[PDB]
Amino acid sequence: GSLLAKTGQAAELGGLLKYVRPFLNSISKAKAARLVRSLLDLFLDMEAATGQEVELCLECIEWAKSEKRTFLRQALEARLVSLYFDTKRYQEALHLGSQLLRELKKMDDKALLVEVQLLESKTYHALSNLPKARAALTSARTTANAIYCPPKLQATLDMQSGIIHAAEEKDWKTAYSYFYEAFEGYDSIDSPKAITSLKYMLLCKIMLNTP
Amino acid sequence: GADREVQRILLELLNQMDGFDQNVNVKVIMATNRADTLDPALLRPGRLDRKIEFPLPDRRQKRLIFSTIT
Amino acid sequence: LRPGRIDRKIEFPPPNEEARLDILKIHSRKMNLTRGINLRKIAELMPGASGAEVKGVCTEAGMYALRERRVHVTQEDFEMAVAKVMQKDSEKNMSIKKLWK
Amino acid sequence: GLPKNPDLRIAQLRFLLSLPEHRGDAAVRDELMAAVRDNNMAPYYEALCKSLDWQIDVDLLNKMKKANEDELKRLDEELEDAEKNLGESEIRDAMMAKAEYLCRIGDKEGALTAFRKTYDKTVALGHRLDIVFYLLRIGLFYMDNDLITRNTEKAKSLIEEGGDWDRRNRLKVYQGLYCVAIRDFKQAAELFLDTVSTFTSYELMDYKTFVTYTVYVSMIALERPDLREKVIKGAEILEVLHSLPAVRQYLFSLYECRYSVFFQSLAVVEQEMKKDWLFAPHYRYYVREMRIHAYSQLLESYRSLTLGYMAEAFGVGVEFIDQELSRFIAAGRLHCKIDKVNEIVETNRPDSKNWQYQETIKKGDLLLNRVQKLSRVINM
Amino acid sequence: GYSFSLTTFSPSGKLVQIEYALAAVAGGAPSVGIKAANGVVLATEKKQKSILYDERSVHKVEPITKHIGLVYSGMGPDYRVLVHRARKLAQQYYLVYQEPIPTAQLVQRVASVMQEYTQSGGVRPFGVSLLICGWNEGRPYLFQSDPSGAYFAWKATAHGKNYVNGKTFLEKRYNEDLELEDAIHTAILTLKESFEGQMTEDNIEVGICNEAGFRRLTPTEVKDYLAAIA
Amino acid sequence: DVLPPLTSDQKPDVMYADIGGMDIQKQEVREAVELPLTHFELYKQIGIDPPRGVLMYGPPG
Repeated sequence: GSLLAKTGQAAELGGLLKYVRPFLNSISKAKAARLVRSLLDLFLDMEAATGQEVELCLECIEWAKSEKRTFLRQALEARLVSLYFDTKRYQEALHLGSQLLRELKKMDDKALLVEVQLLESKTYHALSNLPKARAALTSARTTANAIYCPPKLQATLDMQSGIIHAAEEKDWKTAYSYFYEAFEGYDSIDSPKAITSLKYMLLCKIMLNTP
Repeated sequence: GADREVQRILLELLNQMDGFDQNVNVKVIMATNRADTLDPALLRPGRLDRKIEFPLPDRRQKRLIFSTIT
Repeated sequence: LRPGRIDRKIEFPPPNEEARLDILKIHSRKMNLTRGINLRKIAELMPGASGAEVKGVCTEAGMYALRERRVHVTQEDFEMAVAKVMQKDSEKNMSIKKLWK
Repeated sequence: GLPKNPDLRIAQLRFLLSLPEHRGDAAVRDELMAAVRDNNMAPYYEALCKSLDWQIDVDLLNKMKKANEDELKRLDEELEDAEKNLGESEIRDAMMAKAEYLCRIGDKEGALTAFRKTYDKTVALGHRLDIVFYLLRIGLFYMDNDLITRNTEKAKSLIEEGGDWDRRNRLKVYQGLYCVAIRDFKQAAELFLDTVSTFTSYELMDYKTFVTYTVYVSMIALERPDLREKVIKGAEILEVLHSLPAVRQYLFSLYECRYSVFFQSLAVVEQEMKKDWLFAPHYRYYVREMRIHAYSQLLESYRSLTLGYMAEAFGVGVEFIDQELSRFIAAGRLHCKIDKVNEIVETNRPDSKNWQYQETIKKGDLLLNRVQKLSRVINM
Repeated sequence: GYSFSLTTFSPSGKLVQIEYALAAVAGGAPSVGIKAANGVVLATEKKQKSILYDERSVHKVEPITKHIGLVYSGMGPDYRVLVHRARKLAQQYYLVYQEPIPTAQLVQRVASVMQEYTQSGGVRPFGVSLLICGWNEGRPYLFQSDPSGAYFAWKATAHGKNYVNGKTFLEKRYNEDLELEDAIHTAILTLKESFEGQMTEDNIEVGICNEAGFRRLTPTEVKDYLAAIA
Repeated sequence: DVLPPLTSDQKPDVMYADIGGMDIQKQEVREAVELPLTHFELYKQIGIDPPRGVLMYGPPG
């Protein structure tokens, strides 16, 4: 998967992901979970948008729901909602995010619930509805307060919290500190989006009229 | 007698919580260190409207507190 | 209780299905309900209610409506209010079947 | 949700057929008769076919008529059984079914009379309001204004007893719809704004159409600060407008003083304003009013200016805008006068004290004439 | 209350000291034990006060027999004395009946000793909740015993800190036909939900009973399941 | 004539500016009490017996 992704041969993946499905069935379901997560991550992360972005995700949703790999299907749907948000499709992004929230509420999987609510807040902010984004952010905030947040998840949550607290112009210092924590986390996991936080960091100090 | 008296104290507190009449805008807030204790009868949702946590200040929050005082 | 003293006894058992229905209707009379509310299901989903906890459940549904700034309540609000007023979220595992059976 | 009886899409298509530019359009026959045969409006199809050049669908019309007769027969026998043998609840259900199908078949007199008897013998207040809502929907479907007004006041009187919140909320949308039907955009805008977040009247029409109506009425009805606070900053409005850039442009151009783009968007929106089965009778007026408002906005920040400046700002020519100001100043809608020698509009807006004095003297005559007519209570 | 003495009843019929012991339970180490279709998985955390504490020096999952694995609620020294007693009892049964001790019967004897400590006026019970995984006659068994002397059978359960979340987890994150690998994945997932802070090969330890035999996971296997997975 | 018409240091003279940035706690309590102490009549027209009790929990100081 890595060699076919980094070399741009992702056009062949449209068969490979289908070739391994009985293999994924034979081995343990969680091992197939790890392999599927790695494959989809390596696929969507590059520029390989070639007429199969949401399609392969669609038939893999179908494959997972048919095989009763429900949790794999919810994780895959969260990734699909992320892609939908990236593709500026905020309406259907809201639709899938909402129904994902409903099923995740049927269970008690807070670990993916915080990510889904985070994406909900992001897409609400993209649609200029600040109150709904704030509500989703607060719900995700409490849900994450339930558990210990990984540096990636913590950094994303703090970045969105700073973004929302900046979307309200009444205060920037709290938004500044939230961006500081997000940047610290991103640097700790060395994720590139750190620079983005580093930008918003400085933005607050420009907004605080103390350049 | 101390145990019975503290139990009557708790019961009187709950009776007053449910007993303060309408059109009175009193708010009642309780502080605690543990909150894993505390009788669920007091934690009954009919008289508890929100449960707010105040954990120890971590990074960022410690930075904000230090900046605010300094 | 000795005979020439106070004469009558009265029992107040936990409200049953019909009693829960009546308490729900009485307390939600002031509430701003919405079409699609089915209070019978909420009453069924609350076995062994204490009567006052029914006032708690309607207050909780109203509080859920309030925290979203809504002046109206729905079936979903009461349904997740049941989740908090069930009062066995702190129970059902203080080891009751054991050491007491 | 509330039932879709009568279906206002049918009314929209029939109104579209009422326009000569669309009577020659074949884009309606595919869908309208799809529902026309399903709801089986024998009276309305008979009215249509003798008025809008279309004719009998032989098998469809035959199934139409005969199914209506046999359905009414079984409904009548069930209602008779209920009234002879059952209590008021079962007869309530029976006449609900009868009136619901009678409206379903678009029989104006039959639906009117059936809902009337049902209202007369209603058990309690809860069912009273819903009948008023059915009859309001029927009145809107036929655009019978008197029925709409009487039903609106009937619903007001019945809610006066303390009706529950759901009927109160729906009454706001219905009454705003009525106010739009009667060129009362001032109250219609406030009613639509009050329920933009609580709109649940899917049976009338969809939410995006509701927000289109809302932004339409708000711009004409509300002054600029209120437009900013209640519409520009109304989060759900932007949330739905992100899916609807066409009206987002029409709003933001007026708010951001992009007047040429505003005029293009207004010329576009006049078409949907005309095609609208409810907004058409006032359409010119609406299209007129925005213009003055637009002018009144641009003239707000200037004491005087060349005609060429507004000509370029609105993307129009000097003669056209000159004629427009000629009309509007002649109507007294603008506080400006034209020096055509230099081709300069010059504002003459009264100051705060002068405007205060003018209102004082005007209301002074409007009160003193009332006193004078009240006078001669001496010597009858 | 009626807790300063162990051998007396309260007016409501409660012996308050033993629910005090149960309150000591579920305040200790979190741990989760589930029963799969084939085997039984018990997982517990290893997180000490300071990094100096070499955690491998203190195992928590202990094999009573080659077919029995044992985990506790967190009361360390009481767990040690009880596990010594359990090992000796299993040995007595193994030699008396010339057959390995049944899992249910082993739990019965352990809870019997537990009850023996629930009397007199000068002793206290071991406030430990015990999760026992075992294989008997080709059938997997997961049992839980509590300081009151009572014992029960669980398809899946958890105890320790934040145990209610583990209960809900095993309520919706479980089905009885789970494979062994997916069973260990469910166990580490509910451990992640219940525990606070990340884990590595250092921070968890797991014992699995399979019908051929029981074995405690090497920390490397513990990281294989916990890290690079889930 | 008729004339035209607090117990201790209860008035604490501390603002949210002095607060060390407990923003989440700020919002939680502000919705919990500040709106009820300011606009309890709306929460009365809801009919819910507007709020009576909230819980403060955490380490000592």
